Amino acid sequence: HIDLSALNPELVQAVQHVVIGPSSLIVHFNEVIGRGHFGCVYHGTLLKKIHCAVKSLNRITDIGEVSQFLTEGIIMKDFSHPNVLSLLGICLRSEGSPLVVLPYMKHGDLRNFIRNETHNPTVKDLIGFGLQVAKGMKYLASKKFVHRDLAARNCMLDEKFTVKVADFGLARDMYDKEYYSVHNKTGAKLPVKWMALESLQTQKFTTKSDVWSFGVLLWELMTRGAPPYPDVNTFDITVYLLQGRRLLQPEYCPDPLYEVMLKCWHPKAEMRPSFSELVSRISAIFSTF
Ligand SMILES: CC(C)Nc1ccc2nnc([C@@H](C)c3c[nH]c4ncccc34)n2n1
Repeated sequence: HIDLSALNPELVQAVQHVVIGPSSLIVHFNEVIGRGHFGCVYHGTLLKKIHCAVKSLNRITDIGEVSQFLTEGIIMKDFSHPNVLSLLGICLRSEGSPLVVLPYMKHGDLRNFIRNETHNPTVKDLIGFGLQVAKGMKYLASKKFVHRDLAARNCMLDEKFTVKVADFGLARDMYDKEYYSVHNKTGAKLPVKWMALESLQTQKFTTKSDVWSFGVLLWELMTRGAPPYPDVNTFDITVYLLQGRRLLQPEYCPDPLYEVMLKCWHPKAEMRPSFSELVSRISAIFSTF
């Protein structure tokens, strides 16, 4: 039960730009389509009926935490790009934490999509998906927005097979707990096997550490969703990288694309490509297919 009067008025105004009235939203609480730490995701209908995904934040009961989460995520309403998940709105009600309403992604998350044996995406398909992610990240980087959890599990595919960079802003959560570990300097659950070396060392995230994560995402694509470093313990990821060791080239990964991956994992952040450069390089590789 969250009272608006307790929240910062500036934040309230920002939220009121995208409010959805309860009478306009039907949530199917018997139809769970995702599970996060802050709450589940449910099938919903937004009223003319629009199929949507409704993200619950009910596990966040403290007003300080609700305020922080909304403050960090509301900028989402200001983003608009074909490869970035949009916000439909926020449903405020008398009982319960705010519901976040997002576009429904018919084809689910990118990792499960490519792992699906009936799909059997080709190398061209997979590089195409990677190019789409690069374009979405190019946009976010241009807004000076650092994602911090880029991974194949956190991108989604809509009905037209357009890839949306997701799991950020008001949609931020941990949707697969297997890949987050507290074995890091912050003590919080972090995606350590997607993190840049300097993030593991300094606890800081930048666009250049997003580039590192993107390289891991490319590797995930080329392996059709294999888990990275299955043979490296979470205790050992930092030293593994310090020794200069990196993910190995996937069997069906083109040599030039592996070169792109290696560039993304340069130990010096400033030496890694920008997302603009990545779009250019991957577009050329894609075009050979
Ligand atoms: C498979 C699902 C649970 N994974 C993800 C990954 C990232 C992400 N970012 N937002 C969401 C949810 C809120 C979501 C938005 N649209 C959806 N369409 C279908 C299923 C889940 C969502 N996720 N979900």
